[PDB]
Amino acid sequence: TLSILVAHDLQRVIGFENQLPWHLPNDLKHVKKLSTGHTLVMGRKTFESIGKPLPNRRNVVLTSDTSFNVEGVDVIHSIEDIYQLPGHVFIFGGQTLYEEMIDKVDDMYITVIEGKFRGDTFFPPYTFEDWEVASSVEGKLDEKNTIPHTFLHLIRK
Ligand SMILES: NC(=O)c1ccc[n+]([C@@H]2O[C@H](COP(=O)([O-])OP(=O)(O)OC[C@H]3O[C@@H](n4cnc5c(N)ncnc54)[C@H](OP(=O)(O)O)[C@@H]3O)[C@@H](O)[C@H]2O)c1
Ligand SMILES: COc1cc(Cc2cnc(N)nc2N)cc(OC)c1OC
Repeated sequence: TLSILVAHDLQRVIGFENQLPWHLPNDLKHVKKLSTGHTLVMGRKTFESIGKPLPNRRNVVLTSDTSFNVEGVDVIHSIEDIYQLPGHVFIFGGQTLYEEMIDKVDDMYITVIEGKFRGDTFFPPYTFEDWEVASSVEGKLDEKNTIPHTFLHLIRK
């Protein structure tokens, strides 16, 4: 099982200046719940942004840099390496990885952030022509979590 795991806004912004544009504790809990006990594949910049590997799952960083050898992180050097990892693999970002993988994955877990953020990094356009909504769940709003948001599980048709 290969899946995309992404949050993006109404214009498919995912990133600004190597961080998430929004503060949304609930999306990160969503991420924790989905990926715990499984495998994340991410690009180097995304990892640097996050600093350390997420506890309680396999962290895999795709990078060209032969000197990368960080404790708790496995490194891969080619996309083709992804297909050799066992178990449930989530493509974790960023833009380059989504572009390379979106035609390849079984499904996508997308948080739609119902807002318009200033961004420098984007999720690629897709159609629901190609993707079936297996589920759509409204995020609940509170004072911790103030941006409307929807969790989609999409499966390739
Ligand atoms: N909203 C979300 O769900 C979400 C999730 C993740 C990240 N983000 C955001 O996305 C942005 C970062 O994305 P980004 O696209 O700029 O960078 P990125 O995907 O985090 O990392 C790009 C780097 O990954 C490595 N890489 C990618 N494809 C490769 C390949 N085929 N072979 C070898 N190495 C490869 C390269 O590392 P080297 O240059 O070291 O070789 C490349 O420079 C940030 O703003 C971040 O906050 C958002
Ligand atoms: C869990 O913390 C982070 C997670 C992510 C990636 C990410 C965040 N949300 C969703 N829905 N999918 C993703 N792939 C990206 C981050 O920074 C760029 C994080 O730290 C702030």
